[PDB]
Amino acid sequence: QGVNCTEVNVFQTRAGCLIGAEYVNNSYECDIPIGAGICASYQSIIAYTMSLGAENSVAYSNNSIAIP
Amino acid sequence: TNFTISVTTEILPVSMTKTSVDCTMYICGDSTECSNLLLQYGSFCTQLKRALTGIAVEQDKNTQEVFAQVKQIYKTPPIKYFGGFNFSQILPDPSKPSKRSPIEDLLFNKVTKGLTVLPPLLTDEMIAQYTSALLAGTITSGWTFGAGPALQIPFPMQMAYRFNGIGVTQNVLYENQKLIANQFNSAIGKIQDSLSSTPSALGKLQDVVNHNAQALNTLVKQLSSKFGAISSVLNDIFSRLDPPEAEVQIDRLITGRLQSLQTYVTQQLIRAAEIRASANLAATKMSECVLGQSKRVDFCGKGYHLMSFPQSAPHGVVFLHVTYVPAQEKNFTTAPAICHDGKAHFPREGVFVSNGTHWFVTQRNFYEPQIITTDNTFVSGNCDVVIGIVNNTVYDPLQPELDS
Amino acid sequence: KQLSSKFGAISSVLNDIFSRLDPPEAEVQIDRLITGRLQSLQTYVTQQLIRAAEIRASANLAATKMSECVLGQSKRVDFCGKGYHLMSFPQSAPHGVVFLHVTYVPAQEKNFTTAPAICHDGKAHFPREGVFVSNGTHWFVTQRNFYEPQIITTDNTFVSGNCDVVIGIVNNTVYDPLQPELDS
Ligand SMILES: *[C@@H]1O[C@H](CO)[C@@H](O[C@@H]2O[C@H](CO)[C@@H](O)[C@H](O)[C@H]2NC(C)=O)[C@H](O)[C@H]1NC(C)=O
Ligand SMILES: *[C@@H]1O[C@H](CO)[C@@H](O[C@@H]2O[C@H](CO)[C@@H](O)[C@H](O)[C@H]2NC(C)=O)[C@H](O)[C@H]1NC(C)=O
Ligand SMILES: *[C@@H]1O[C@H](CO)[C@@H](O[C@@H]2O[C@H](CO)[C@@H](O)[C@H](O)[C@H]2NC(C)=O)[C@H](O)[C@H]1NC(C)=O
Ligand SMILES: *[C@@H]1O[C@H](CO)[C@@H](O[C@@H]2O[C@H](CO)[C@@H](O)[C@H](O)[C@H]2NC(C)=O)[C@H](O)[C@H]1NC(C)=O
Ligand SMILES: *[C@@H]1O[C@H](CO)[C@@H](O[C@@H]2O[C@H](CO)[C@@H](O)[C@H](O)[C@H]2NC(C)=O)[C@H](O)[C@H]1NC(C)=O
Ligand SMILES: *[C@@H]1O[C@H](CO)[C@@H](O[C@@H]2O[C@H](CO)[C@@H](O)[C@H](O)[C@H]2NC(C)=O)[C@H](O)[C@H]1NC(C)=O
Ligand SMILES: *[C@@H]1O[C@H](CO)[C@@H](O)[C@H](O)[C@H]1NC(C)=O
Ligand SMILES: *[C@@H]1O[C@H](CO)[C@@H](O)[C@H](O)[C@H]1NC(C)=O
Ligand SMILES: *[C@@H]1O[C@H](CO)[C@@H](O)[C@H](O)[C@H]1NC(C)=O
Ligand SMILES: *[C@@H]1O[C@H](CO)[C@@H](O)[C@H](O)[C@H]1NC(C)=O
Ligand SMILES: *[C@@H]1O[C@H](CO)[C@@H](O)[C@H](O)[C@H]1NC(C)=O
Repeated sequence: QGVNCTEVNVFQTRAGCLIGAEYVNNSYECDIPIGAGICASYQSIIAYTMSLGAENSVAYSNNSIAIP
Repeated sequence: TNFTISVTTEILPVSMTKTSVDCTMYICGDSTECSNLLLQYGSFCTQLKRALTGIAVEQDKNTQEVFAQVKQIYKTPPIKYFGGFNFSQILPDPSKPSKRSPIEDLLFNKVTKGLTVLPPLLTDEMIAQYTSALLAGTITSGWTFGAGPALQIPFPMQMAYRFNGIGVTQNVLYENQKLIANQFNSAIGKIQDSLSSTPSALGKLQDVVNHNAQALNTLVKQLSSKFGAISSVLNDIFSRLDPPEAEVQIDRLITGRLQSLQTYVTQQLIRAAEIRASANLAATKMSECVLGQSKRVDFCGKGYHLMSFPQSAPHGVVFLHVTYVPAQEKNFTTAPAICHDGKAHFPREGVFVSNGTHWFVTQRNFYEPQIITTDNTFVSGNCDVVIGIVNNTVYDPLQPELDS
Repeated sequence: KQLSSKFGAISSVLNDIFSRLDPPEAEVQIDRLITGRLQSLQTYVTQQLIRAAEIRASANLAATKMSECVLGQSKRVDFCGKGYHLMSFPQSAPHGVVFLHVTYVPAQEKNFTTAPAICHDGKAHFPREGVFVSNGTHWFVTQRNFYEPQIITTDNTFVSGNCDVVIGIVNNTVYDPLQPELDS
């Protein structure tokens, strides 16, 4: 935490670099929080960005209504 | 007889900066004899580490709960048309690299040895995305996204629903939709000017940050205290004083540092309790008068509340409450009921008013004269048991149909 | 574990200090031991008081929720349950309380066309509690939480002004049973 590992699977984050876990471009549900917008989980262990949720863009119109 | 749209600013802190403190680094540092000596004190450092991990996880929990109220991210339509209403100040700016609306940008600009600061899990970007999704949900779905799947609804229909919820009929909306939109835009501009011109509007977050900085600075400065010893330096005492008593002197120094650290931890825990209480209050306000209409009076806005727009803030949240305020009152003469044909007529939802020679029924929040009829009135008993009743005839909406 | 801490002394047992060391400074050693244990007890008591404040706040919140949406119906949104709250079941738990909330969740939405009002005979008609819904050819009225279409009738609509001031209004007739009941 707060220590640069270049002067003491490498993925440098704002809090610090992670050794032993590979970064994945795809994002899934987070399990073990870490900080600075990144966290790691077990699936081997991988790290990914935050997953806010499934994208759902509603079609907004001036004359459209959705009655349940 | 008239109404105005006013925007009020409410600021509630959410969390502070996460801090981690190490006892063996803050007290003495790189002394092996100090490390050997502190093991005889028990597990006080373990208790401190547990307390700081607890405060960090509580800060993370409340900052996750106060913002991630929905699991679906909604996006605004590309067409920025809402029946004349303007939302460019609250909607995020695509030109900004951080995808932040200028209100949040102004709010961010107005806020300025073992110890370390943990970066928050919920940083600025996803907090801004959550606020944008909440704004899209409350501008395109109303309260439907907060009670299930998002349902499309026009903005004037949502305004009519909110006016019916607070107790205003839909007739005054379509006749003054342009006036309402202009008043809302003027109120948004005025509150933006007031926010930009008043540096004391963000006082709560400012004093929270100042208190945290002062506490950290005082904790740092407390290391250079004598604490009854000859000097605040450890190595000169170790290499100059006879160890037999030098052990007593260093024990007094480290126990004074431990007392200062325990006081700092207690103050941080009390501040964390206050912050958790404020965050719970903000979460209740978000549940009440952000994701839906709230019937509470003077809870999250002065006057008849309509809706609230959450805005991202550094270590806090700012709400833009929009309220309904009546104005331009006029004097009228009222009666408890109307005695017609030996029967008393009581209004179902209105009130009988008189301008001096004629009587009319009007809404409880707006002036709109209507002819007293049988559809909006009910008959219960005669007109002599009541006190203060007057004389008036009741027009029958059915009689002229069969009169001819 | 606090009883096992020497606190800088030579032993963790006060009897050993009393029977092992000279009393003139064994008094000071015992004073140091008891003041260290007193400080540990003070720290534990402060932690207990902080936990008591947190538990009191949680219990007050639980009592407020039980007075809100257990003894009656609550109109608050997402206060004690996701969705339109209906009622709840209070249950007993060890050192806690569990509520089995029952809520109303709308589902299976359908796309429809809506209008702000209906202009009939030069007058604007607004729904009293529903909304105007069109399925493609005819206009109906239903509630905002369910799909129960009905014929446009003056019983559930009120007239306030003309249709020349409103925006986005459509043309449709308004059914009234007075004409068929008086035709015969
Ligand atoms: C209710 O108040 C609003 C403003 O508070 C009035 O709107 C103004 O109307 C005058 C002339 O009618 C215009 O010159 C102003 O520019 C309007 N102001 C705004 C902000 O639009 C409105 O007329 C009032 N209604 C009644 C019935 O008196
Ligand atoms: C909504 O308000 C914004 C500003 O609050 C308006 O943007 C202004 O538009 C005028 C005319 O194009 C420009 O001269 C200003 O410089 C703009 N201001 C800013 C801050 O960019 C906007 O026109 C309003 N209406 C809509 C539909 O967005
Ligand atoms: C009270 O309001 C009523 C309703 O507007 C007024 O009655 C109208 O008055 C105007 C002129 O004052 C006449 O041209 C209309 O013919 C009246 N309407 C009806 C149905 O007769 C009444 O005058 C008002 N009273 C006062 C004292 O101002
Ligand atoms: C409203 O009208 C009723 C009857 O039309 C009034 O009742 C009468 O009042 C007069 C004097 O005010 C009495 O002499 C009658 O005996 C009353 N008749 C009955 C059947 O009660 C009533 O007083 C009127 N209200 C007001 C305020 O004057
Ligand atoms: C919209 O609803 C109306 C009434 O519910 C439908 O009209 C009926 O349609 C059925 C289906 O063929 C006919 O058997 C009835 O005779 C129709 N009734 C009337 C009064 O015309 C209409 O078809 C629906 N439109 C759509 C596009 O679904
Ligand atoms: C709704 O109906 C009204 C009348 O039933 C229409 O108003 C007429 O419009 C035509 C052409 O636009 C004019 O020639 C007439 O003079 C209008 N009559 C009146 C009394 O205004 C109106 O256009 C219709 N609207 C829609 C959208 O169909
Ligand atoms: C660590 O240092 C290297 C160069 O020494 C730098 O490129 C890198 O950005 C630093 N990492 C962090 C997280 O500051
Ligand atoms: C109504 O009348 C009272 C006294 O007659 C007066 O004090 C008040 O200002 C009046 N209200 C208005 C709106 O004129
Ligand atoms: C109002 O009060 C006055 C004096 O207290 C009284 O003369 C009058 O009858 C009262 N009117 C009503 C409608 O109660
Ligand atoms: C309604 O139509 C829009 C686009 O026209 C579509 O995105 C949406 O899924 C539709 N709703 C339903 C329930 O099918
Ligand atoms: C809705 O908007 C579209 C495009 O902005 C416009 O063509 C249409 O007339 C509008 N309808 C109503 C009822 O305002």
